Amino acid sequence: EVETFAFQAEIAQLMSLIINTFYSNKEIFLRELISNSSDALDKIRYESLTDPSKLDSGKELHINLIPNKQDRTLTIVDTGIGMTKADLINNLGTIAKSGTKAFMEALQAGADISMIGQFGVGFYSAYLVAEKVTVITKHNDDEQYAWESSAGGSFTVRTDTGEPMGRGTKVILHLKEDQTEYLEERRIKEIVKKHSQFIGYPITLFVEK
Ligand SMILES: NC(=S)Nc1ccc(F)c(Cl)c1
Repeated sequence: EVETFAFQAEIAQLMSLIINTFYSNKEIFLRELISNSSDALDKIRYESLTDPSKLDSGKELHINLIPNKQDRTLTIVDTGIGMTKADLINNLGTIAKSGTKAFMEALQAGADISMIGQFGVGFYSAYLVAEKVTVITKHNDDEQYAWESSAGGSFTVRTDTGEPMGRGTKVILHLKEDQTEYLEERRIKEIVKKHSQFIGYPITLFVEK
């Protein structure tokens, strides 16, 4: 049972700008997604200080990057706090409503796309390299959910029937045909070292077989 929702007007406007604007420095998408994973890990880590049972769904706090050349997908897995259904449908879109508006004003005052993280809406930079984004997420207080969008102004949410993750968020980037360089091992390593060297959680790059 799949529910279809319309993006908020400002968010849909940002996604169209991110997809249609000529901008060559696309690698920053990884910095933003990794930074988002780091925030989610900070959150579950801080909650576990006063409530250790919040880690019963998984003690390890890490970030995995999983390129897949046959499916042309790049997956970023974190064991962070995860997202509830209300987050996927309401709360995150409400918070991003104002950050998108501010980011758009700045883009006309001289700012460029690489500053998107300063407005809390870095997640949508995924559409620099992806034609479709799938998010599998599990929060301690909710069921496992699957969020998906190919832009166009709508997204879908459904309960995920696949493999249980215990706790965290899986971001699956279905890459555009011309962005397969982000599936190469030495390219991902160069980007992580350049932009995410100081992330305070272990980042593991799965090599393919
Ligand atoms: N940084 C932001 S606004 N992230 C975000 C918003 C809505 C979503 F459904 C997902 Cl998966 C992520």
